[PDB]
Parts: sequence; structure tokens; C-alpha cells
Amino acid sequence: HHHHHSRKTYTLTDYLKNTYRLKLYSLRWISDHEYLYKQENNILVFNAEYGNSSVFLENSTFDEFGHSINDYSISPDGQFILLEYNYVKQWRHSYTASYDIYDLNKRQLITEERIPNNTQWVTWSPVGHKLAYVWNNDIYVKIEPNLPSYRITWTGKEDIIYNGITDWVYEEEVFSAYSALWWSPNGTFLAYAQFNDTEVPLIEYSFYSDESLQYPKTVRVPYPKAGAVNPTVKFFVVNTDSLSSVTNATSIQITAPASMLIGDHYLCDVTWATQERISLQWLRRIQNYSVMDICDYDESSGRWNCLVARQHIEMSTTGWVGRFRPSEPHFTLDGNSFYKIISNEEGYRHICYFQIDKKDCTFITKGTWEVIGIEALTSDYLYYISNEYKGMPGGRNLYKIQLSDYTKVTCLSCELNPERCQYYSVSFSKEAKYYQLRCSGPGLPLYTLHSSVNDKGLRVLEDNSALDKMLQNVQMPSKKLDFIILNETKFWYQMILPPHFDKSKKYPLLLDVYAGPCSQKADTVFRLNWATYLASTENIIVASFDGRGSGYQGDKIMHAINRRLGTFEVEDQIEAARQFSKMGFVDNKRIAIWGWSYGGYVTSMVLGSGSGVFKCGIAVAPVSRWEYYDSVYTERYMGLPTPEDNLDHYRNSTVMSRAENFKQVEYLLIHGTADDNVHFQQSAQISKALVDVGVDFQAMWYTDEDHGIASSTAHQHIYTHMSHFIKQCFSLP
Amino acid sequence: RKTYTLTDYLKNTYRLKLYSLRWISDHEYLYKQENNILVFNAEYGNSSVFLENSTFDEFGHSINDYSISPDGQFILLEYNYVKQWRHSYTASYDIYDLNKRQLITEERIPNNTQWVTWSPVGHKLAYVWNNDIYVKIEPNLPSYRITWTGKEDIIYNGITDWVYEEEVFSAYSALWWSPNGTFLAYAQFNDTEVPLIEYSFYSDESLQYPKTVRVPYPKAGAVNPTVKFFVVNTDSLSSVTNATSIQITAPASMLIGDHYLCDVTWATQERISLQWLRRIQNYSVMDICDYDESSGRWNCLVARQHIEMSTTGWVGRFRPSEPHFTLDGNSFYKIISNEEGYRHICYFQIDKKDCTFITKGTWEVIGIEALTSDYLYYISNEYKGMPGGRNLYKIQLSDYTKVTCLSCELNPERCQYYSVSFSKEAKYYQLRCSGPGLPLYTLHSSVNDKGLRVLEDNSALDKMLQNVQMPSKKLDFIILNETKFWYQMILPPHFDKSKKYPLLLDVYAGPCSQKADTVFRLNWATYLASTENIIVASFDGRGSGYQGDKIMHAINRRLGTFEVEDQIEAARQFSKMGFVDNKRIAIWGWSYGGYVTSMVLGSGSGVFKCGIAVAPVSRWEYYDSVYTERYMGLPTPEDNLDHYRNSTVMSRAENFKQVEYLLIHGTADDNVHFQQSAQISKALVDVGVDFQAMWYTDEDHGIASSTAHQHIYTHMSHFIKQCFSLP
Ligand SMILES: *[C@@H]1O[C@H](CO)[C@@H](O[C@@H]2O[C@H](CO)[C@@H](O)[C@H](O)[C@H]2NC(C)=O)[C@H](O)[C@H]1NC(C)=O
Ligand SMILES: Cn1c(=O)cc(N2CCC[C@@H](N)C2)n(Cc2ccccc2C#N)c1=O
Ligand SMILES: Cn1c(=O)cc(N2CCC[C@@H](N)C2)n(Cc2ccccc2C#N)c1=O
Repeated sequence: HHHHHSRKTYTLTDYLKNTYRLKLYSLRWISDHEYLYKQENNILVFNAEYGNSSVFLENSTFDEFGHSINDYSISPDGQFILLEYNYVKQWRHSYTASYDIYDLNKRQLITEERIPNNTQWVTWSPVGHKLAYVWNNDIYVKIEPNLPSYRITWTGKEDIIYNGITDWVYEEEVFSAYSALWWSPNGTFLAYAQFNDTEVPLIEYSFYSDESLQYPKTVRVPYPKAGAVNPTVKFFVVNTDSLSSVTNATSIQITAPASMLIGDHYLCDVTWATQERISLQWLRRIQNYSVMDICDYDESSGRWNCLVARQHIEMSTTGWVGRFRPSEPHFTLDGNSFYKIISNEEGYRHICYFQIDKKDCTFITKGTWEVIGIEALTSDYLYYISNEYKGMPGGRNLYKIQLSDYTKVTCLSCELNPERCQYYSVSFSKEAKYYQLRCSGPGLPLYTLHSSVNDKGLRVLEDNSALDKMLQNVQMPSKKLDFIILNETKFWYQMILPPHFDKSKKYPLLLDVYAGPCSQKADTVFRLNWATYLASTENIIVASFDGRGSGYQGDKIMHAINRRLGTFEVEDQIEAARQFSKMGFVDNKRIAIWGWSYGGYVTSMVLGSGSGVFKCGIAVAPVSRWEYYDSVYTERYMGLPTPEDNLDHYRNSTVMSRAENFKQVEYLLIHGTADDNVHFQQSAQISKALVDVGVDFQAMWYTDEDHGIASSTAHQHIYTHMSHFIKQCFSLP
Repeated sequence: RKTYTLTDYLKNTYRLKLYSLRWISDHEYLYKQENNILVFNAEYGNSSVFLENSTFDEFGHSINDYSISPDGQFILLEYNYVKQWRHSYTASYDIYDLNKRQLITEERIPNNTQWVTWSPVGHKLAYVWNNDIYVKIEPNLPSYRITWTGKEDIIYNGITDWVYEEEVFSAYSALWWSPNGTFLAYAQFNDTEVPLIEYSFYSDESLQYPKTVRVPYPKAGAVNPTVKFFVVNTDSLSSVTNATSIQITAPASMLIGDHYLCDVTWATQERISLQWLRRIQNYSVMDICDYDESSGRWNCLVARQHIEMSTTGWVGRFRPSEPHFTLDGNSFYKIISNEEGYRHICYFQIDKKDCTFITKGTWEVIGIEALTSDYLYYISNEYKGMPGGRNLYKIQLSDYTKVTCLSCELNPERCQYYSVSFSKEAKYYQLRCSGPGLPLYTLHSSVNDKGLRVLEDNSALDKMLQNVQMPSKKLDFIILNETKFWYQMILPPHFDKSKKYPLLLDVYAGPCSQKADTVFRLNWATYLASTENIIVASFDGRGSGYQGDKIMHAINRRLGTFEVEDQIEAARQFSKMGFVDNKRIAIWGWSYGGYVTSMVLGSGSGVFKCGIAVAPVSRWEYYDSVYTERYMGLPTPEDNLDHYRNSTVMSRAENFKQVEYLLIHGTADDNVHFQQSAQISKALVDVGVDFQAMWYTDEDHGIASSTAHQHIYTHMSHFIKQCFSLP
């Protein structure tokens, strides 16, 4: 006699075997009215207005191909499909692959002049079917799919010269992409960055590979640690229409402004404005100063000209520029002005409207909230995501502002489903006539289609009802999203609360931490994760706290840890736990902390703080000292580890110096051996320091795993392993 | 009423006193009385301060070690010691003139010297620096450069490369002076095509970017170093012309393929013996090479080659034994296995193939220790048929049936494990008894074999151990298939056989291993037995040594089979003993023992709850050629590839679901590469096995840093205690 009461919990196996699956609705806009979607491996084309679909491309087309196709890409004109196979992952975004081109009209594979194996990047022009690809660090262009390539660059050299692709740090920390190729709107010009790593030092580490490898391999990666010599960058633009088979291509260099060339600098943004106008943003190595160049194409010269009167300066007195880099501009059609997120006089990030020839911009939004991103720009409206609604920094809604009247702002997503939907992102059609809304929480994910004409809902794309159905009799956790006042400042936290939560009880608590610069761990997003299992099955509250340094709440909070990582952010996680225990439903004796990456650093710094608050903790791929980590991320917040700059705090903020204090806690330290991002080195130095003061701890290396510890088997193993560690620390049987 | 704690073991609360002497002549030896160096008269037992503590107060450096020249005119002082591999290191050197009481300051031994050796008589000095050999006739005079080919990681003159150091000579030096020092013989190793093991070295926290260590290291079936052998006449060295080094080429039977130089032994002033081993180590040849005056060359008569081979295994225990030549060098004695497969002393004439065995029986000679004109002195395990006992015997050369046990009856209850140190001409010997009681060091005179005196009786420790509840040791055998197999147990204090104790099986089980013996040890096992009331057992199964080839060769070509099964069976036999908790049996080992532990835990026997593998081999292709191939042959389709593939711990990953595993490894292990454990962990992850792990940053095979040593044992103790439900 169960009486249909929910007696199921969300278990670890549920998480690891993916029993309860979030359905997505992933589309690709090809026009201003149609999109593509995979139904049952068939590519269906969808008419956005009527909802009717036809099979665009059947799954039973490339079976004869003889290869497993990883992905595809259709040319803007709908005439060719790029088939991506032999995918081999490199870093977070980089990979190599083989490519074939299928003629969608002739219905045949192109067999002449095929894109080579081991291609590093491939991209169609934004219109028609021109191809640019990078192979062996050089850029090639095909005007037609079956025609010989034109080689654009002749200088590419493995690990040294990168043409059209980023090196390690630029991929990870600047562009969040491997691509460094930018086609102009109508595909006339192909702009590209060239990176130079000649004197960048190499991180070297063992890769053991399949057990059949007799001798381990040494992987060597140009990787600049804090203060080390950085890659240099050049920028070019080539006219693809004046290419020739008898003469080499002329790439016109756009040099960085003089303000940048006087020291180490970065290219931090490339954005085409018009057919013949490009904007470049450059960044000083000390990342409080950036210059946007705006460069026009001179017809008679065939060259590019950045008038110093169109240079725009963005700088910060309180910190670095932008959230992680200076924001991207959104140009009006004539390219004579643009909209950009910058922080205002109060430190809040808002949309500023700039004329191309004017220093002072006007802010079109304002308030004690922040604009997250500019999503679309038409001649009448600008569409943007912000956390204004209900003054919740961890919410996200789409708004549109009338360009001719800034007092006329409408929220497009706010009232659609207020209880289920408080975290939206958006996908606009080619000229913003339609948009897909994607709501991520706090309810189950919800994908809907809309016409921007009168903002009416067209249809529900995915409502996750099959999962809703599965979860009916599961004892699921809830989320509490709220704030505490500390030094008259709101600080947000979330708690994943076990089912049938009772404030009379004392629960064990796991502090799930990131706490890196511009991090946000308290939000309205619905997640099915390890925290879900721990609350649902193990009755642990999993809490996260956004303290000083956290993002989306202004620079006063964000810039608070400037030049000072390993301080207030660490301090606020500890204080959070004090506050959490003070709420009366937390077991003071069973409070734990864990994090990955920056969160691993904070976990390690907290556990070594001597606070006495935390019983135990798990650091996964943590930073241990800032000199070990990459220059662009680290120097953004820390400056240079030189005696003239910030070496003292580089030295004061290592986890190693806190080793003695680990005698008070139970510690699990986890690192993948092939971690190219935070090097295994970092945890190897933690372990050695812990051994040297005689502190016992738990450790787990993951052979050949990288920063993600993302292999199917390793993912399952680490979470199983951490689960045992937490259950044991909490005396859970 | 106190027990022997982990801290006791870790902090060496209870020391075993040694009596380390180094003989200086046929009746004098040096002893390091703490700060001082004393010369002791072996005759009278009296001492004078040979070298004071504050003599080198003004030195300004920390002296690692000293070394007196044979004639006693000069002392070599060693400092700036930097360990390399197990035997190899670098050091700075000064020579101190004992006749004058001052440091030599001209033509000094360079910094970063790889090896130094005095000639056997007088004060000539040979040394190796930047892989080349230099000789100093006088300590203050310019050194003569012998070799000009030395090159880091590539050409090694007078020093060994990684594999020869670890697996062949158990030493860094490859320099051999003739008895009166006229000739300097040396080997030359060439690692040109030997592939490099590469691993990360993290170093001090201040190192921004890790270093890649790269070491020429042949894994099983890879390209080996090649070896050449040379002899130089140090008496006719010129300061004008280059030294002429006369090559002795390996025999024709060795030059046919890959081979090793495995032994160098001078017979006389002008006769050197060389032993060479084929890469397939079941065939070796001794060369007897004579100096020719009219030639200036060395001649090795083919009719003087002595072959030593094996049909059931490899040659020697770990390598063919060394010959002990008579004074004229026309005959020699060496240990070889007889027709029953037992290792015994055979007497050879230089010019004939047949030798005569001078010892016989179902026990083995461990080593020849000295030969005089009238007696041959050897150590063996004949006494009471105990392969784990060790005694010194003398065989009357004029009559082989006249064998006297010199140590058997000295203190039969306290002392069953002897080693010995004879004086220059064997006039005296020091006996070292390692157990079963507290170690006892005694001086004797060989003319009448009487005891001169007790040197160190370890009474200071005895008085301390009075207060502690100390564990006992049982050494005994079980019968498996009509064969004795020996085991030892470290039993908790006040052992009650009506009580059930958790058991930990301490394993080595490598070929020629012996873990059951009469030696007194203060170790981790001592603490586990004394404080934790855990029985710690070791078992010598098939593959184990000192019991003949039938047992030792049992695992030939078949590593990870019979010696794995025998540890399992031993544990089954220990459970049938009635005082063992069959719910709490664990297994652990280091190196080969890590391999066997892992193999046992992945066997699916169900016998073991848990275990710890420290720096284990995981598959034989990852380990060095010399050791691995000795037993496994080559990992090729036409040799032993199939068993190489069959004998991995990775292939057993699925069975680790039944046990609790701790896998431990130093990241800078040049010997058993971290790779080996990294492959185990990956295989366990791939089948969804949860286990426990620990890397030791920058630690090598020994995991021997004071702090790492303490951390590993503390970590293992918590693991065993948790496995055993011990609070
Ligand atoms: C061995 O090493 C030490 C240190 O490198 C040498 O001593 C130094 O010699 C240099 C010569 O350039 C002087 O500048 C220093 O005054 C010396 N410093 C120390 C620490 O003593 C030494 O000379 C080297 N060679 C030998 C054979 O002694
Ligand atoms: C938890 N988390 C994340 O989820 C994502 C992060 N980032 C933020 C910066 C851009 C990328 N490198 C990803 N970071 C920043 C970071 C700090 C220190 C060491 C490693 C990383 C990384 N990847 C991060 O900490
Ligand atoms: C326990 N133990 C020892 O105590 C000594 C060992 N040896 C025996 C052979 C000569 C040296 N390499 C030392 N070996 C052999 C060995 C087998 C497999 C992997 C590593 C080693 C090592 N050092 C050994 O296992």
C-alpha cells in the first residue's frame, strides 16, 4: 500500500546513465523564415509561420558514404552541404576533421579538389557558397566547391605560426573559438588574425594513450603562463574576388593603433560593420585599456584605413575591461553608428549608443541591473537579454527597446510563463522576423517560436512533457534562490533542497563553488546534475553563493577582487556557510565544499584557510598558484607577477602556503593527467606541499583526461568516486 | 605495556645499531665512531683517532663520504652529493695529503664527477667526468684523459647507463683496476638508438613550467645499448700522446646477435676474465684474456672459453656468478647449478671444459666469500635444510668432505642469518648476524676460527624493547605437491591461536625472491602486528630463490602465472590454520610485489578483501629489457608475445569489482614508470571499478623522501585499518 506517493528518488545511476533526459530543440536559421532540425536523423526544413515541415535531407543519403558523419553545414545559398567526418578533438573548441562537399542539386559528392584530411577549420561565406578553410596552419579559399583552392597564406607552421586559427590561449581565453577567420557580410573580403608563438614557452606532459603504446608520448603546447612571453598577433584582410591562379593573394595588414603597439597587446574583437567597413578591438596586456579601431576600405588603394578620429577607447579605473573581454559592437545598417554593452557611471553594464565619429555615447538602458547581451538589431528595435525582471541577477529575459524612444521598452519573455520560465535565451532568424525562445528554468525547459512582428507565440517547439511525465512520482529536489544582506549589499545564493525539506532538521551541506571573476552560481536554471542526486537521494543541501567578484550585479561586486584573487571571494564562501548554518537547518558538523577549476582553487583556499567551518572538500582540476595558469585569464585579474606589479599577491595567494591548515579537514584532490588547461602540475604541487607538512588526504588522477574529465567512463568514475567521499565525510551509509 | 607504533617505525624510535667497518689492511679496519674516524687494530681491539671530527671544520662544505687510498697516503673527500639512479650520483671531490695535513689545490678532480676510484694498491686515481675516463698517477699532478668519446645520454665510458646500472652491475662504475693497478679495464656503453622514457618533473613550487626528464631506457623488445670493452696500461701514459686503449671484443658466439657484458673479473696482473650474456639470457660465455708483451694486446684463447648455459631458464640467479681465481689464475671456483638444479661451487681449470663440483646437496651456495691457498669460504643455506637461513662455511681445498660450519653453532637461537667481511688476506673476519634475534657483530681470526670479540651486540636496543609489546616471527613451510614452500608470519604480541586475526600478505614473488627468512626487521609489518594485531605473512612460491632451479625456473617465460597462484594458495592455506579471519585477508607489495598483488586482486579468487600495489609493473612490455627478457623472452610473435599480452593487470580490470584497491606510484619513477599505474587506473575506470589511488609528486621507485616515506605508510595504514574495520 504505497498509495501512489512518490517513493523514487533521483539516483546517481539516473545521473550517470541519463535516465531523465532534457529534450532540446536545436535549429539552424537558413533564411528569415525557415530553419533546419533533426527529427529522426532526417534533416527537416521548417517553415516558421505555418509549422509545416518537409524532409530537407533523409538520413538514408550518406549511408553509402562509408564514413561516420560528425556534423554537417549547408551553404547560405542552399546549394551545397559540407559533411564533417574523422573528427578528432584538440582543445575546448579546436579539432581537425575530414570534409566532403555534396552538391544538393546534382545530388553527388564532389570528388575533384576535395578539402584535405586534417583540416583545422572550414567556413562558408555568409552568402553564396565560397569556402575558406585552414589546413596545416594556412588559409585556403575555394570560390567553387569542385575547383582548385587558392592558398592565401604560406607562413603557417605547426605550434609557431597560426593563420586563420587561434593558438591555445586565444582559443581558450579570447575568442572561445578555434576560428580566426571573418568573412565580410557579402563574402567579398576574408579577414583573419595571424598568431605567432615563436617564443611562447611549452607546457610538456605525458600522454600514455592506448595500453599498446610502449613509450609514453610527450605532448608539447605553446602555452603562456602568467608573466611569460605571449603570442603576438597580426591582422589581415584579403579581397577574395581579386584572387588569381597565376599570382599570390595580397593580404592587406591592419596594424594595431600606436597606443597598443607600445607594449604587449591582444586582438580581442573582430566585427564587420558593412561590406567595406570592419571594427577591430585591441587590448593592452594590462587589460584595463582597449581601443576599438574602425577601418574603411579605400577603393583606389585596395587598402584599409582606420581613421584615428573613429578610434574609440574603453578603459576601467576599477578593474579590467568587459566581463571577460570588451563587448562586441552591433552596427546599424549604414555602419555609421553602433550599440555596445559598456559599464556606466554606477558600474552597471548597459547598452551605449555610439556615433562612429563621436567620443561620448548615450546610454539607452540604465538601472541597478545589467544587460547580458545584445541579441538582434533592426532599424526600429534592439533586442537584448537582461536580468532586470524582479531585480533578480540570476534571471534572464528578452526585452526590446524602441530605437527612437528609449522609454519604450517591452519585455518579450517575462510574462510568457512566469512560474516555469525565468531564464531565457534567444535565436533570431536571419533578419529577426522570427525568434525561438529557450527557457531553461526554474521549471522544465521550454522552447517556443515567435513572430517579432507583433510578438505573438507561433507554437510550442518542445515542452518536455515526456520528462514531466517521468518525474511525476520522483521525489525531486526544489531550488531556493534568494539573497543575504552583508555590508548593506545583496548577495545571492541558491540551495538545492532535498524533497520534503524540513527546517526543523539539520541537513549536511555541500557548498558547490566557482566564485571566479564574473561567475554566477545562483540562477533560475533547472539542472539535472550531481547536486540533484545528492539532495534527492542523499538528503544533502547543495548550496552555491555569489559573493564579491561574481558577475552581472555591477562592477562594485565584480571588480572587488581586482589584483586580489584568493581573497574576498574565498572569504565570502566561508561567510556564506556561516550564514547558511545560522539559518537553522544546517548541520555545523557536516559542511563540505567542492569545485572544479576556479572553484577547485577556492575549495582548496577555503579548506586551507583554518576557518574550522568545513569538515571536508573536493578540488577537481584546481589552480594552485596563479603563476601556473595562462597569461590572458590570470593577468586580467592579477596583473603581472613582477616586483613592480603584483608578485607579492601572486605569492600570497597559493594553496601550497596553506598546506599546514589542511590538518583540520578531509581533502580529495582530483586531476586529469592530460589537462592542457590547468596543468596536472598544479595539483602535483598541492600534493607535494601536503606531503611535506605530513597531511593525509585523498587523491585521484585520471589518466589522459583533460580539464573536462569528460570521457563517458571517467565522468561516471569521478562522480561515483566523489559521491563515496561525500557520503563518507557525511556518515551517510 | 606500550606497542611498537607507526610513529616508532616512521621516526626510528628503536634503532638497530650496525658495526660498519672497512678493512684497511690484513689486520686493520676503519670505524666511524660518530664524529670521528678510528683505526682499529683487529689484533688487540684498541683504537687511535685516525681522522678527527674538526679536521675539516675549515672545509666549509658538508662531507658526504670519505675514501682512503690503499697505501694510506691520501684521503679522498666527497661532497656536493647529488643522487641520480639507484647507484649513480654526482659529487665534488678534494684530495687531502695525510703525510702533510693539507688539501691538494692544484689539478683538482672536477665538480660533477660521476665516479672516482683509487687503484687497488698505492694512490693512482681513476675518475669519470662528462662520460669520459681520466687517470691521476699522483693526486696533485695533471690527469691523463683516456677517452674522448663520452657524450651525455649516449656514450658512457667507465660508467653504466640506466639498464646496466639497475639490472647488470648494480653499480654506476664500469672501471676495473688490475690487482696491482697497472691496468685500467673499462666498459663503454652506447645508447644512441635506445628510446627515451620521458616524464614530467615538477620540481620546487618556484618552477613555472615542469621539466621533461628524458632517459635512454630500453623497454622489453626495444633497441638495447651496445657494449665495448677496453683495457689501458696506466704505467705508460704519456702527457704528449693520447692513451692507447686496447679493445677486447666479445666472443664470436656473442657477436652473432644482441648481447651484454655481465661480469668483469681480474685473475692476475695480466689475465682478465669477461663474461658475456646473449640477449636471450640462457647462454653465456666466459673469456679468459691474457696480456701479450710483444703485442701490447690482449688475447682470449677460444679454447679457454667457458660456456654457462641453461635449458630450463636463464643463467645465474640474476646474472652468471663471478669466478674466484686461485693465485696463479690457472683455476677458479664459481657457483653454477648442478645437474639436480641446485647452485653449488664448481672448480674449473683454465684450460679445460669440465669442472668438478666441490659442494653438493639439496640446498644452495649463496656466495663464495674468500679463497685462500688452503680453504674456500662460502655462505649457504644448508643448515637445518632452511633455505632462509645463512651460514658461513669453509671447505678444505685438499679434501672436499672436510667442511666446517663457522657460524652455525655460535648462538644457534639468536643467529641463523650470517654475512661476513674478511680482511685483505682473510686473516680475520667480521661476522654479521641479522637474525632471528637482534643483530650481532663479532670479530674472528681465521687461523683458529676463535672469536676475538663482540663488536656490537645491540644491548641498548634490547633494553628498550623490554618495555614494548613486540611481535614474534614464525618461519615454517607448507607442502604443495610434495614440495616444501616456506612462509613467515609476523605474529601480534601475546598471540592467541583460538582467536581470529586479520591477515596481510606481504608479497614480492619475483624470480629468485625470498620473503621467508630468519632476518630480524623493524618495519611497517612490525607496527601492524604490534599495534594493529594484524598478522603479516610472506610466502615463497614457485619462482622464489635459493631452493634450486626446479622452483626458481618454474615461472620461466610465464611471469604472472604460478607465483601469482601460489600467493593465493598460500592465503588459502593460512585460512585453514584456524587463527586467520577469512573475511579480512589483504595483500600488498612494491615493484614485482605490486604486480603480483594486482594480479592476485584481479584474479577473482575471492580470497582477498583488499590490497595495495606500490609502483607495480602492469605489463611486461613497459618494463626494462634486461630484467623482463631474462624471464619473459622477447615480446614477438615468434617468441613470447602471446604471454606478454596474457600477463597484464589491465586484462583483469573487471575482477577488481570484487576487491578494494589502493594504487600508489611516484611520478618521477625512472624504474617502474608512472605509465604502468596510469594504464591500470585507466583500465579500471573503463570498466567502472572504483578504487583508491595516490601519486607521489617527483618521487621515484623508492618513494624515499623523508616526507613521502612517512606519508605513503600513514596512507597505507589508514587503508588497511579501514579495510579491516580497525578504529
Ligand atoms: C666547483 O664548484 C664551485 C661552485 O661553482 C666552484 O667555486 C666557485 O668558483 C668560482 C669560479 O668562477 C668563484 O667565482 C667562486 O668564488 C667559487 N664559489 C664557491 C661556492 O666556492 C669551484 O671552484 C668549482 N671547481 C672546483 C674543482 O673546485
Ligand atoms: C568553473 N569555470 C568554468 O566553468 C569556466 C571557466 N572559464 C571562464 C573563462 C573562459 C574559459 N577558460 C572558461 N572557468 C575559469 C577558469 C579559471 C581557472 C582555471 C581554469 C578555468 C577554466 N576553464 C571556470 O573556473
Ligand atoms: C621488490 N623488488 C626488489 O626489492 C628489488 C628488485 N630488484 C631485483 C633486480 C635488480 C634490481 N632492479 C632490484 N625487484 C625487481 C623488480 C621487478 C619489477 C619491477 C621493478 C623491480 C625493481 N626494483 C623487486 O621487485
